[PDB]
Amino acid sequence: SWLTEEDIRRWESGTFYDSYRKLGAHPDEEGTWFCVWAPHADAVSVLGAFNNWDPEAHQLERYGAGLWAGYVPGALPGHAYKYRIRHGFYQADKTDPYAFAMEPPTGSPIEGLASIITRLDYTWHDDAWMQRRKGPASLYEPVSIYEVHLGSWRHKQPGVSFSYREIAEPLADYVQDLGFTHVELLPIMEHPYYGSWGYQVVGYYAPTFRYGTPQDLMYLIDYLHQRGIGVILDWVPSHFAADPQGLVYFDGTTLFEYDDPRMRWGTYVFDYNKPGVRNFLISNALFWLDYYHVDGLRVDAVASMLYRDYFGGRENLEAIDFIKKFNETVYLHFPEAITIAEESTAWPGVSAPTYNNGLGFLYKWNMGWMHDTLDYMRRDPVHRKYHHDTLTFSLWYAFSEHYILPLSHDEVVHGKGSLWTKMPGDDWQKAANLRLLYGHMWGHPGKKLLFMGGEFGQHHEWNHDTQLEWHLLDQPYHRGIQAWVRDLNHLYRTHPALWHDGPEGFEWIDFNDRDQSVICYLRKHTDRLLLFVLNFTPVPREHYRVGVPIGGPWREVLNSDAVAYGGSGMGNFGRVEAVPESWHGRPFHLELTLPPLAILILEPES
Amino acid sequence: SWLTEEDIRRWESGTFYDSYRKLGAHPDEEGTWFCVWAPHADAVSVLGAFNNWDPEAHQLERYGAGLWAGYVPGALPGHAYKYRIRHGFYQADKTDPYAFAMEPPTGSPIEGLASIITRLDYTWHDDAWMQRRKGPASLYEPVSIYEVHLGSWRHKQPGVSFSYREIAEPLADYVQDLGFTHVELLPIMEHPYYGSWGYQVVGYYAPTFRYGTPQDLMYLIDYLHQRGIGVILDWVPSHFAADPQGLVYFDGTTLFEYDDPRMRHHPDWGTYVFDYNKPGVRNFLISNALFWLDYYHVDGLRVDAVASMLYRDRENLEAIDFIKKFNETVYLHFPEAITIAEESTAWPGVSAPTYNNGLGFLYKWNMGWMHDTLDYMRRDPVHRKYHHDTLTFSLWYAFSEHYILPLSHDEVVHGKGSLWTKMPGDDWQKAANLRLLYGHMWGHPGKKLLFMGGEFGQHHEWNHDTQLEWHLLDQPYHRGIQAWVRDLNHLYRTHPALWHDGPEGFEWIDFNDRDQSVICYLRKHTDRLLLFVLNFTPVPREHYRVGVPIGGPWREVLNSDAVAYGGSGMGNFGRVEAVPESWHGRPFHLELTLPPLAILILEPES
Repeated sequence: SWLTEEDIRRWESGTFYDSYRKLGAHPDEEGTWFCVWAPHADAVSVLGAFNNWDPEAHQLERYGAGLWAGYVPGALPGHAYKYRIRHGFYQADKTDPYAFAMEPPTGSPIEGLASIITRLDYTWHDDAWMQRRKGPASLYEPVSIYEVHLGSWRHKQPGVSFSYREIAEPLADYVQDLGFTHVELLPIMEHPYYGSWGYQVVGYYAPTFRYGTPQDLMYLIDYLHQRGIGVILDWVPSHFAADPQGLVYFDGTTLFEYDDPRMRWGTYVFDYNKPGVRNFLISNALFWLDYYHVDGLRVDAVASMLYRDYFGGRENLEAIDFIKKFNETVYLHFPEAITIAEESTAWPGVSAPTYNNGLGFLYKWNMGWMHDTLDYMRRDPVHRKYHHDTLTFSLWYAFSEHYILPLSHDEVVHGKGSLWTKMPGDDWQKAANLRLLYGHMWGHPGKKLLFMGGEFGQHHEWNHDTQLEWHLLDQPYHRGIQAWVRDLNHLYRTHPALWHDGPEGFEWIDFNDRDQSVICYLRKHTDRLLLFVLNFTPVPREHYRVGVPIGGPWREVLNSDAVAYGGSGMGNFGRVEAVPESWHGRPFHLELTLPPLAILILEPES
Repeated sequence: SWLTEEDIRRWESGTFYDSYRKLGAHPDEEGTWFCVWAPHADAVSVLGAFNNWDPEAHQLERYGAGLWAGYVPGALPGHAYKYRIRHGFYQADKTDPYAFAMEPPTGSPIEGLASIITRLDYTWHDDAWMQRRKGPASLYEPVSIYEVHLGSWRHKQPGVSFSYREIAEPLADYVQDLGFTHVELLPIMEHPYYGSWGYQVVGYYAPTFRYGTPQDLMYLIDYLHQRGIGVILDWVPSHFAADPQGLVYFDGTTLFEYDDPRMRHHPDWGTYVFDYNKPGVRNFLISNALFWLDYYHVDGLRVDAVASMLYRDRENLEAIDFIKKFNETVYLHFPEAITIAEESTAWPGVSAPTYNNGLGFLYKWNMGWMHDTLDYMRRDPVHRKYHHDTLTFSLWYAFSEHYILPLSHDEVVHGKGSLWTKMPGDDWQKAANLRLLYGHMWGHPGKKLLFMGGEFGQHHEWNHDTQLEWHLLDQPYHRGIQAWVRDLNHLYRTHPALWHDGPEGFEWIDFNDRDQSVICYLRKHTDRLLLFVLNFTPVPREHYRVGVPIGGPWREVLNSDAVAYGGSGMGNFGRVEAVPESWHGRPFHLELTLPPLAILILEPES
C-alpha cells in the first residue's frame, strides 16, 4: 500500500502536517506514485504522456478519508500529468493541488499551467546559518527586512527577469551592502496572472516556473543563507486563485470552498472547518519551512480570515483556531521560524502566544504607524505644526504588539505615489524628507521593513512589468538616500539600544515643540543610550537645548544633513560637551544646531 | 534581617546555588553586610579599618544553619577585611571564603592575601554573543580551543605580564587571526603560588589580582565576546589550597575538608579534598560554578582530575552525585554553557547525560588519543611500520564519548619536552611532523585544543616564569607551522564535514598500508566529504592510488608540504580527476603524489 493505516487516520484527524510526503507525485526509478484528496469523487485517473492520456490506463483506487492512490510504471520526473476526476454524470480534468512544480505547456502561464512530476533532491550548504538561526528570540535582535518582488527587482534585459540562480549573487551582494538582515519575497507559489504578484495562487507546493526549477529556488535560499541573509516568504492562506483547473470545485462540489453557500474575496475562501483543508494548508506552511529552509512566513490580510462580514456573529472561529493551530504547529516543528501577520483591524494579541488567547504570530505589521507617519510627512512643513499629535501619538500604540514598521509595496502602488513622490517640496527637501522619515523609522520602536526602490528614493511607483529605476542611483541625491539607509542599518545592527522595542527601550525627551516641529527621544538598553533629535522644518534651529540624563562629552553618531547623504552639511562638531544644568527635566542638556529637515542621532562616550 | 528564612532552609538543603547573593561581603550604600558559614564557631567577628580592627566592635550574629551575618556602617568597597573566628579556647584570623576580590598588603601573594570589599557593577556589551552562544549544539559546530596561561602569554615588560585589560586586544587579535573559536584560561581564581599555575586555589570567587580588578577581567571577557571568542575557565572542585588562612580548618574544625580522618587523606590531594557529603560544601562549589557563568559570562568550565574525585584509592558517591548535580544545575540555569572533564580512568559516560547514568559533562578530553598519537610520532619513521596499529586503532575509541582532542600544558612540562622537542629528526622534519600532527588532529574526530605556543612549535617546555619564544616567529620553520594551524582552523570553521564527530562523520578509506605508513580516511556530513591522505614517512610517494566514493574532478584544499608552511612544495597541484578504476574497494580512485611527512586534504569539485 502507498498509505499507512495511521496516515488515513491523521488525514481524518486534520493532523497530517507531513502530507506532502504522500500526496502529490513521488517518483521512483521505475515509476511514480500518485495520491489525491477527492472525497466526493466516484473515480480518479492519472493521465499523461506515459499512458496515451488514456483515462482508463491508471485508475487510482479509493482508500479511506477520500484519499486516492496509485502507482504508474514509466511515469518519470519531467513528465506532465493531469487528474481526471469523475463526479457522477460529469467528468473533469484538474491539476494536482500538491504539484511540486508546474509548467506551462504553451509557454504562457495564463493559458495553461500543468503539473510536472519532479524529484526534490537538493543538498544544502547552509548548516552554519540554520544552526545559528533564531526565530522568536529575534525580538531582542535587529530585524531589518528588504521586501522584494523577484521579477520586478532586476531585469537581465528589458522585460526579462533574473533567474533564481542568476538573481542569487546580485541580491546577496546588494542586501549585504545595504545591511539588511532578511529578504521578504512576495508570493513565490505558482500563479497564472503575473500581475497578481503571486497573491492569486494555484500551486501552493510549487515555486513559480518563471524564475527556474524548484531546486533553483533552494539554491537561491541556500546561497542567501551562506551570505547571512534571511528569507521570509509571503504566504496566502486567505484565499486560493480563481482558476478552473485549480482548486475550485475539485470534486465537482465544494472542497476547498465552503460547503454552505451563505458564507463566502468571495467563494474562493478556504473552508477552515474541513479537516482536509486545515491539513492541506498547514502542511504547506511547514513544507516551505521544511523542504526550502524558509526562515519566516508572512500572512497577509488576516482580517479577511478573522471576520466573516469584512448569534454566531462577525467573528469566524474556524479561521482563528486554524490560525492558532497553524502558528502552534510551526513553532513546535520549527522553534526558530518566524511568523508575521498583517491585520488591518485592531484585533488584539496578534503577536501574542496562543496560551494567552492570542493568534500566535511573532510579529504584526504596525500599519497604524505607517498611515500616521505617511499622513504626517506628505503635509507641507508649514502645516506639520498643526498635526504634531499625529507624529507623537504613534507611540501610544507602538507597544500593543511585537511590531514591524511596515513601509510596503501596497503603499507605493495604485496612485499612492512613490515614497519619494509622496514627500513635499523641491528635490533637495524631498530627499531630505525621505532621509528624515527613514531616520525616524529606525529610531521608532519596532522592526524595520522597506520595499524595493525605497532605498533609492525612487521616483516612480513600483511597476511589476519593469525593474526599479536603478539609473537614479547615478544622480547625487539618490545614492545619498542609499548611503543613509545603509548607515542607519549599520547603526541598527551594532547598537543594542535599538534591538529592544519594548516600552523599556524608549524614553521621551521632548515632544512639546509643536511650533518648531521638533522631537527629542531616547532609545536605551542597559547603560547604552541613543538620543534622537529631529527637525521636521527646513528652518535651521541654533542653540536648541536638549536635556540628557548623563553628562560629559557626547558624540554625533549620524547626521542626516551630511553632504555624503546629499545634505546642506549643517552639523554639530561631533564633540558636544554637556551643560551641567537642567533642560526638559533632565540634569544636563546638549546645546545643538539642528540642520534642515534632518535627524541627529547622538551617543555618550566612555 | 540579612537572610530570608527561605535563605536558611535552602542553605541547609545544600540547594542554595545563588549563595553568593548573601555570603561574603556585599556593599551597601552606607555600609557593608557580611555573611560567613562557620557552624562550629562560638564567635565570629569582622575586622577592618572601618572599625580600627577591633574584634569586639562588630560581632556577627548567629542565624540558623550555622550561617553568621552582620552589618557594618562605613565598611566600603576597597576596604580590606578579616574574619576573627573563635573556636572555644582558640581564636584565628581567616579570609573570606566568598571574597570577590583579594589583594596582598605585602604585595607578594605568597607572603599574604587579603579579602577586599568589592562591588561588581559592570556594564556589558556582549549582547550579540550571548544571545547566539550555541553551548550544547556546539557538538555539531567547530570548536577549536586555544589554551592559555594569562601571565605566561606575553610580557609587557620583562618579567611583567599584561593586565586583564592590556591582554584583551593583543590576544583577541591573535586568536581571531589564527581562527580558534574559544580560549581556555588556566585557573584565574585567586591563588597564592603563581608556580601552581592557579590549581591551588584560595579565593574561588575572586579573579587573581595579578592582572587587575574583577571588572578588569570582565572587560577582557566582554572584549573577547565582541570579537567573537568564547571563554572557557579552568575550575578546580577537586581540592583547595593548602593555605593556612584559607579554607583549611575554617571554623576551627574540619569544615570544607572531610570530617572523617580516614576520608581526609586522599593520595593525589593529601589532606585537602572537598567533603561532598556536607550540603554547605555542595552550596559553595555549585554556587561558584554558576557565579562564574553568571557574573563573568564565561562560556565554559573545565574540570580537571575527575578521577581523583571519583575514587578514593573505591567509588566516592558523594563526589559522583556532586558532579552530577553540578552539571544539572549548570545546564538548567545556563543552557548554553559548556562543561568539560578530564578523567585519567576509562570511566564510562563522562560526556553522557545524568538521566542516562552519565556524569553529565558535555565534553571529555581524549587523552587516549593524545598518548596514542604522541607515542606513535615520537618514534622514528623507520620504526613507524612496527607501530602502525597504534595509529589506526585510535578510532576504535574515538566515538565512546563526546571528545575534545587535547594537547595541553601538562604535556609540554616536567621533562616531557615541547611538542616540537617530541618530534623526530632534524628541524625540517620536526616541523614537517608537527604540521602532520596538527593535520591529523584536525582530521581525527573530535573538537580541538592546542596549548599556547604549540601553534608555532616553540622549542622549550612551557615556563610560567617567562613569556613564550615569540622570536621564533622570525625564523621560517615556526612561522610556517603557525600559518598551517591558521589554515587548518579556517578549513575546520568553514567545512561542516569536520563538525560531526559521530561514527557517521568518519569513513575509513584504507588503513593497511602499514609498510609505507600511509592512511586515508573520509570526513563526511550529508553530501559533503573531505579526503585525508597522510604520509608518515619522509620519502614522497608517487602514483599512489586512493579509492573515492564519487568520481569527478577533485581539488586539493590543503597541502602540509606547501612552501608557505615550510615544505618541499610537492603536490598533486589540483585538477585531480578520479579514474573510473576500482581501488580500495571503491568505484573510482585518485592517483596522487604524497609529499614527505605530509597531510593532504582533498574535496570534490563543485
